[PDB]
Amino acid sequence: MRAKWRKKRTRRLKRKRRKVRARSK
Amino acid sequence: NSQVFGVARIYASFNDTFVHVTDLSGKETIARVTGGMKVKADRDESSPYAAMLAAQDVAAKCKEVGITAVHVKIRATGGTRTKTPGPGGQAALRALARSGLRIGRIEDVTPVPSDSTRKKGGRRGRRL
Amino acid sequence: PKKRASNGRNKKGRGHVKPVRCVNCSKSIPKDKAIKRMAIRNIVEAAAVRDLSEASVYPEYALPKTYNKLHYCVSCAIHARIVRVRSREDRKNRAPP
Amino acid sequence: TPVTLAKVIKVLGRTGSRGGVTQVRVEFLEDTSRTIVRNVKGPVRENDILVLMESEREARRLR
Amino acid sequence: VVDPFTRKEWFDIKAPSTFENRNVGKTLVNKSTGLKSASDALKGRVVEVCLADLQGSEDHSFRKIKLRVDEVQGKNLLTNFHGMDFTTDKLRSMVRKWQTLIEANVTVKTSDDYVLRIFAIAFTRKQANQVKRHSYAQSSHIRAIRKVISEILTKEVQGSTLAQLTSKLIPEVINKEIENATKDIFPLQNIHVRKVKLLKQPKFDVGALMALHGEG
RNA sequence: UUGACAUUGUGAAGAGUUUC
RNA sequence: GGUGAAAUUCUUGGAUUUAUUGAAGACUAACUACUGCGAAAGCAUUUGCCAAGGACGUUUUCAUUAAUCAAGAACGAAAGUUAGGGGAUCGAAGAUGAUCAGAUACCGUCGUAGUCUUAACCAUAAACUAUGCCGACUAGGGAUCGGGUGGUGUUUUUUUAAUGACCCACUCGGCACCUUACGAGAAAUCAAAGUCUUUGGGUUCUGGGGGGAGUAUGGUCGCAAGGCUGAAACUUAAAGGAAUUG
Repeated sequence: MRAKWRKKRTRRLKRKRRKVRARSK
Repeated sequence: NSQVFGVARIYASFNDTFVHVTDLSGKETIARVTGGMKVKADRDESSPYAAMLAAQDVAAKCKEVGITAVHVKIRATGGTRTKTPGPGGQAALRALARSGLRIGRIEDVTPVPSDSTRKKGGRRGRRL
Repeated sequence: PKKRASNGRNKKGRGHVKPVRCVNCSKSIPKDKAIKRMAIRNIVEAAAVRDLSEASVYPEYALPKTYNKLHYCVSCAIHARIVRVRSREDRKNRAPP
Repeated sequence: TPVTLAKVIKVLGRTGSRGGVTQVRVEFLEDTSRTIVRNVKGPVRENDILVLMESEREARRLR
Repeated sequence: VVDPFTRKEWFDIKAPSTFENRNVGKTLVNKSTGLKSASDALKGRVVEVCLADLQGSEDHSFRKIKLRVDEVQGKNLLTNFHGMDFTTDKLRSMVRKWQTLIEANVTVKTSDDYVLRIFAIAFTRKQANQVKRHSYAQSSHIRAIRKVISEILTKEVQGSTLAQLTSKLIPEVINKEIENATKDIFPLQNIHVRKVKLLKQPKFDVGALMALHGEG
C-alpha cells in the first residue's frame, strides 16, 4: 500500500491513542 | 448588391450545433435550429448531416421571410472550454453556401479570455 | 533510474513556472512542461471553399483561418498519437520531423 | 428524387477496419468542376460510376 | 397560428457622413402598436459592420465597427459611431513567437464630451542582417514605447471629436504617427490601433446628430 | 391586509362605440 | 444539457442561443523560449512612489576584515487555522445520475469549506539538480543573456552626422546545450558524479541489511492540526539498485 496512506493511518492511530490516554488522565 | 444582409451565427459544439440568424442587429432574430432538433438520437446531435439539414431549413426560412445574403460568424463554445468548433459548423456552413444564400465576411468571434477562471477536472482531470 | 536530462521538460534555472489546462483531459501541468502544438487551418475546407467562392459576394475576398495553440497533456497526446514512443536516441534527439 | 451520378477518378484506398470499404474520388459527371470524395461498399476499379443520393457529404476516413 | 413575420415592418439603416457606403442595409421591426413603439425598440439597437463594406476598400477588410441606432426616421434610421473592433484571425496571424508583443492604452475625453478608451498594439522586428532569431527588446524599450503611444493617443483624441477621431482612423494616420515617433527606439513592426470603446457620451444633441447625418 | 365606493380636480396619449 | 453512451438537470417561467447595458469578484492568455530575476519557496496587463540587489565597468576606497559552521536566528509552496472582509469560479466534503456483480470511485449534474485578500499562525512537499558550501585545476564547439572593448562595419536620412538597432571580432559574469571520453563509473551515465589503493585543499551535516519504526515513550514548541528529537523488544536471508536476455 501507499506510504502516504500508511503514514496517515498512523496519524489517526496516534491521535486516537492520545485521546485514550487523555481520557485516562 | 441590393440583396439584404442578415447574419448567421454558427455555434458549433460537439454536444449539438446551433444555426442562429438575425439581421445585422443581433436583436430580432430570424432563424434558429439544431441537429438536436433535426434528429432524435441524442448522440449525433452536433453531427454534420444533422447540422447540414439545420442549414437547409435555415435557408428555407431565410427565403420564406425574404432574407437573401448573410455575413457568417462562427464560434466554438469558448470561455475556457475546448476552443475548437464542431463539425456541424462546417456542415451547416457549406450547406448554407450550397442552398445559395449569398455568403460573406467570415470571422471567428469565439470568445477568448485573458487567462480566466478555472476549469472542470480539478487539476487532474476527466481521466478516462 | 533517470530517463531524461530534462526530467520531462526544461525548467532548468528558475524552480517554477505556471500551469495550464489541457484542452482534452484538462490536466493542470506546468507550462515549460505542457506539450504544445500550434494548429493552423481553414474554415472553408477544400470543397466548401469552392462552394463559398461561388456563393460569395466580395469576390476573392479572403480566406480567414482558425489559429489554435493547443496545450496538450502527456498521456492525452500519447493516445492521440500526437507522438509515439521512441528508442533511447530517438528520445535524445530534439528535432521535429 | 434528387439523384446524381459520378464516375470514379481514383480509388483512393481501402479504409474501414475490415477491408470492405474503400475511399474513392468521383467527378459528378454533370459538372467536371465537381470532384468529390466518398466511400463505397463493393469491389471497384476505375471508370465506373456511382449513383449518389447526397451530393454534399464527402465523408472521411472510416473504421 | 399567428406568424408575426407577416406583421413586422422593415427599415433602412443609414450611416454617418464620414462613411461612403452609408446605406448600411435593412432590418425588421415589429409594427409600432398602441402603448408600444417600433421606433423605441429600434433606438435600443446597434449593428456591427466591416470597414471594407463601409469604404469599398479591401484594405479595410479587418477593421469592423459597431454603429449605434441614434435616430429613426420614416422607414430609415440614422446610426452613430458606437465603436471599432479588430478581427481575430488577423490578430492571431500577427502574433507570432520569437518577438515581443506590446500594447498601450489610454482613456481620455474628446473635444466634445465623448469619453473613450483606446488600445493600440505593436510587435518587435528583426532588421535585414540580424541573424539571431527572436529580436526581443528591453524594459526601458517597452516602457518608453508604451509611454509615447499613450502620449500621442491622448493628444490626438483631445484634438478631435468622434468625427475627427474616425476621420483619422480610416486613413490610419495614427499608426503612421506612432511609427514616426517610436522608430527612434526599435524597429517595432506591425503597428495597429486594435480597439476603441465609448465609455461616456454627451446628451443626445439631435442638432449635430442631423448635422453629421442630414445628407444622402 | 385585499378590493370597492366617495374625498377627487385639471390634460394628453394610446391598447382590447368601448374603458383599461 | 451533458457523454463511450446515457440520465439527472433547465425549458409558455420562451429557455439554449440572439443581442444592448451594468455589476461581481476573479486570473493576467498569444509575447511564453532549453531566455531573464531571487536566499529558495517562488516571481508576469498598466502605470507612479519606496527602498533594495546582482553582473559589468572602475589607475575609487580599507587593509585580512574571511570560508564552512553544532548552539541561536530571518525566510519558507499548496493544504490547514483564529478573527474580519470577500466569496464569480472550481471544488475533498455532501447529495444526486450513470456504469458495473457491487462503486461507498473513476464519469455526468449541483454544490459547502476554502479558493481572494486581510491582522496573526503553522514551518511541512519529488522544497529535486533526489548531486552540501568555500576554494584549485583539467577538453574542445557553438548558440545565448546582461555588462564591457573595437570596428576607415551594416542599417537608420539630412548635408554628413549624432545616435538607435543590427553584424564581425574580443573580454567579464550567468543559463545552459552538443562531440569525445582524456578521467570517473557497478552500469546507467558525469567536464563534473575528474584529479581516488599513486588512497589528505578547507568546512558543516548525514548513513550501516530489511521489517518493526518516525512506531512507542519521554521532553519540547505549537490554539489546534501537528511539528522537532526520538526508541525497544520481537521477526527476518533477503530486501535492494544499474543493465541485459526472455
